[PDB]
Amino acid sequence: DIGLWTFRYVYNESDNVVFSPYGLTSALSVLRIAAGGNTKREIDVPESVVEDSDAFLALRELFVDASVPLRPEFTAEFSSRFNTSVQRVTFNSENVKDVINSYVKDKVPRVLDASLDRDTKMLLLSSVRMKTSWRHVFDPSFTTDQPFYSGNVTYKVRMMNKIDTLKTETFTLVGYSVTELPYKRRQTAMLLVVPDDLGEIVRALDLSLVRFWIRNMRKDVCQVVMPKFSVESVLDLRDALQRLGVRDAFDPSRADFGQASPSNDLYVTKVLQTSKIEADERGTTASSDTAIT
Amino acid sequence: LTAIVANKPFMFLIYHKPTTTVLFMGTITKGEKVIYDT
Repeated sequence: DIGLWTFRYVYNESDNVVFSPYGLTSALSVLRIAAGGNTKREIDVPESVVEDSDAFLALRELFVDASVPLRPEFTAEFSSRFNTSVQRVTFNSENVKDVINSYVKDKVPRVLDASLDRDTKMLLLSSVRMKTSWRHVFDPSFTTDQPFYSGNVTYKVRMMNKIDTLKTETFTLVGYSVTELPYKRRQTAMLLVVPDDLGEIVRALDLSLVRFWIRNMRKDVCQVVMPKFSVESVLDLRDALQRLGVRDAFDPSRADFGQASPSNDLYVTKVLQTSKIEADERGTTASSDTAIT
Repeated sequence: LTAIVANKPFMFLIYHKPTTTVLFMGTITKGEKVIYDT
C-alpha cells in the first residue's frame, strides 16, 4: 500500500530507478511502535511484516542517542517484537558511523552520510537483501549487444536471450505484457512488465493490479529477450510520504512519539532509501536500506 | 511463438509468492552507451 504507492513519486521518465516497497513498509512499521495518536494513525502500515529467511534477509535496528530518555516499556516492546535492542549511540562524535556500520556487519551500508546530521537523535534502519539464481538461467554465450529504444535515443545494451515456459499474458490500460521469471527458490520471482507506455503503468500500479496479473497470466512457451542491468538509486522519500498522508511525523509541533519518549522532542526529519539491483544470466542480487532520520 | 522483448522502457517487480509481498521494484528507461544509425 504506502510502500507500493511510493514508487509513483520516485519513478523517473529519464532515468533508471530501483526501489524497495518492503524496505519502506518495514521501517514505517517499526516507527509505528514509537508513535501515538494521529501520528501513528497516519503511519498506515501492517503491524506485522512478512519475513522468510531463505527467500530474503531483512533487518531492523533503531539507534537512539544516549541523551534521549526512552520509556522502558518501549524498549521492552521493541526488543520483544524485533528480536533486537535499541542501540544507544552518540550522534555527534566521529566514529558514530563506525559504530553503526561496525554494528550492521556482523548481522556495511556506509552510503548513509546523506542521512546523519549532528542534531540527529534517532536512526531507524531497515535493510533488505536478496541474492538468488533463476530457476532456468540464461546462457551468457548467447547474450548479445542489441539496441534499446528510449523515445528517440537508442542505446546498446547487453541483452540476454532464452527459451523457457513461463506464465504470461497481454493486457490494456495501454497494451503491455507481464511475465513471471521464477527464482531457484520458487517463493520469490520477477514479474517483467513490457508496456507501450511505462508512465501509464506506473500511475496504475497497485496490489489489486498485481494480483490481477498473477491470476490472469497463463503458462506458455516463451522467448525472453531482456537486458542485463545494474542500477543504484538514492531516494528521498519525505515528499512522497507526506503526499501519501504521513505528515505529523515530520512536524515538530504535532509529532507524537510519546510512546517512545517522554521527551516530546523526537520527530522525523528525513526518510532515505538507497537500493541496488543487479540482474544477469545467473539470477538477481538486490539490496535496500531505508533510513528514517 | 510467444516473444517477450524488453528493448524499450519496462518495469520489474520482485515479489514473495507465498505472501504476495513486493520486495523490490524498478523501472528501466535507458542504457549507458548511446547508439546512432543511418
